[PDB]
Amino acid sequence: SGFRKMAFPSGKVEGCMVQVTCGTTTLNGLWLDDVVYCPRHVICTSEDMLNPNYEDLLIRKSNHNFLVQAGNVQLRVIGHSMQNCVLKLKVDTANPKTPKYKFVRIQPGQTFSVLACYNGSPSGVYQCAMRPNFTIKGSFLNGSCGSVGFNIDYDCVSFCYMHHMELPTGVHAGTDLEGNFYGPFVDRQTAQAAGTDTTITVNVLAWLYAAVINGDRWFLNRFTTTLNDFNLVAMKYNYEPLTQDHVDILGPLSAQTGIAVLDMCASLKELLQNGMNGRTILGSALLEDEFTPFDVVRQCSGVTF
Amino acid sequence: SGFRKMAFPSGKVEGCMVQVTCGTTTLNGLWLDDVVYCPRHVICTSEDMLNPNYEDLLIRKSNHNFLVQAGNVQLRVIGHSMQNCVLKLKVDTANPKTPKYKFVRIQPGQTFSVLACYNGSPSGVYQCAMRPNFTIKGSFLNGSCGSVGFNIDYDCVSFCYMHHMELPTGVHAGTDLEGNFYGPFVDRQTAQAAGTDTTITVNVLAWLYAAVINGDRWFLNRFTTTLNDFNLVAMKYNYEPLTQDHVDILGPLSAQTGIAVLDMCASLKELLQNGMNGRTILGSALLEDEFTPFDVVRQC
Ligand SMILES: CS(=O)(=O)c1ccc2cncc(NC(=O)[C@@H]3CCOc4ccc(Cl)cc43)c2c1
Ligand SMILES: CS(=O)(=O)c1ccc2cncc(NC(=O)[C@@H]3CCOc4ccc(Cl)cc43)c2c1
Repeated sequence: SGFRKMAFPSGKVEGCMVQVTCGTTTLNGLWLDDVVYCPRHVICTSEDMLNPNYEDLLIRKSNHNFLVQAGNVQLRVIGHSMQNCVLKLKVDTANPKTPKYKFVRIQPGQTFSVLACYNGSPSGVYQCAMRPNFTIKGSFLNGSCGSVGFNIDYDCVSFCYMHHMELPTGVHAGTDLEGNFYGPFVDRQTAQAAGTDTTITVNVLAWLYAAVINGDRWFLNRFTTTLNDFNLVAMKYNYEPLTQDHVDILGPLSAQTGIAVLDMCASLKELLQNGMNGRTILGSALLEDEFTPFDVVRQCSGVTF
Repeated sequence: SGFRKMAFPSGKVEGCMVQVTCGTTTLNGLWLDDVVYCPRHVICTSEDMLNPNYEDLLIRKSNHNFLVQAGNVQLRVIGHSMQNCVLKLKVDTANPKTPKYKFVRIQPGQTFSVLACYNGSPSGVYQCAMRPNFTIKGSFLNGSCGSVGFNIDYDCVSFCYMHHMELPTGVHAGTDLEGNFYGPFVDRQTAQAAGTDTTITVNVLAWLYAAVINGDRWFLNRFTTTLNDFNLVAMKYNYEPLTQDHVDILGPLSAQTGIAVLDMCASLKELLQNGMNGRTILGSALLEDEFTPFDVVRQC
């Protein structure tokens, strides 16, 4: 029993974290095989961040300008190239701790674990979701750039995020491992704001199923709804539309609990229109949307890595 | 900016997780140097649930009865001894991935990371607090016994918890790494119940300081309170008494935010009386008590 926000074990990723120093900037790098991946803004000064020409700044750099440190061992940079907003530093040594990995770009609503690092050293692991406005509500201080987001599927690490910046509201913006930003963000010091966020509906439903599996049933009702009528209510309350794909994905949880997805949607509709009335669900007075249906099945069944 | 429930990176502990099988029972072991630590109840049969005599059950065991598996490699048990509720299996190989470590017994209110494991394999990491009633609100299924709780403040792993059992309310009880249970619990299936839980007051205050550091101030007020008046109010909402030790511990956060502890206590009294009125604090509609003052300073 119990339901916690749970991250993947971070060991496979900890063995890849390195410190990248370029001039006065120090941030984190991801060392996989003989390449160190890090945010391209490591080559910027304070003025170079205001209006940057990264091709021009990079051409002026030499391999010895990049100081890569893996623990207390300095790695030798033998090449450098840029792929979108990520800098790739070719090193003379393949990381012996390189796990089986893939670079995957995730969709909003998908969750992943973040290994927050400072000076190439892991300091914390937490779970979060890619918000529908493409920001993440992370926990990052100065020096955390280059920290990565990942999932594990069997023994393969899927790297899905690299930290680049903090927006004025305190939320975070970053890229996939190919350097493509999630959201309409740019890696420069300019006016940028996160769009109005919405609730990840399929994830709330998954968390309501996790609550039922854990013995919390007060919110269940005799009613059902059409998918279209539910989406009218969801639009009203700044909730993401629920698709037939989401209904299908929730199938196993629906079969296990005996509560059809549209039956759980009618419970969610009542919670949205009436609130919790002083009650909690899984120790929360708000509807939680950072657990996907796969996370709920993984935690309530005990899948290992 | 931002404030998340954050666990320590689990890599140093993952390299210590092994599977321990004894008869029909399989659970997790912690492999440090040449010793595998695990709950002694791994030696219990179906008839030794209510009143096991662990000394008697253990004397009947031989080293080859314990099957220890580290990955796809079977370790050879060359000795076995019991220390309180923990079984120590001497193995013929020192774990090459043994980190720098310590065994520390924690106090209620203290937080730690849990590396939940099944069959010696890590499946997830989450952050817990030792509740004032000495239980933990974990997420554990059957097979999670032997999963450990730890802190990794700089380089060294401090092991503070080993999972042993789930109480009827779905909360969890376990021991420190010396086999001493936290709470009045025993490793028997005899009727046991967690006492009435209370809120870790010093941790709620620490989290209110974290919210102020992060820009939230709506809950602040112009009032202060005596420590005694705060305790008289707080105990009516099942909050733990706030001691002078707790007031002192909150000193640095008080200095950093400019809000005296007793001033923040008056905000907490007001929140308890009024609720949040549709507002949130750090993305939460409830007062969070699983962040210590040390966690808040660490994360901010
Ligand atoms: C308040 S601070 O010390 O600037 C700070 C605090 C927490 C922080 C948490 N994650 C990242 C930070 N860095 C940034 O966002 C850099 C600082 C300058 O502004 C930009 C603008 C664009 C880009 Cl691509 C990067 C940055 C953080 C920076
Ligand atoms: C209901 S279950 O499948 O037995 C179960 C479910 C979740 C569980 C989550 N953590 C631990 C479990 N194990 C226990 O509590 C064992 C079996 C039951 O009785 C005792 C009594 C004393 C001790 Cl020291 C251990 C146990 C769990 C056991």
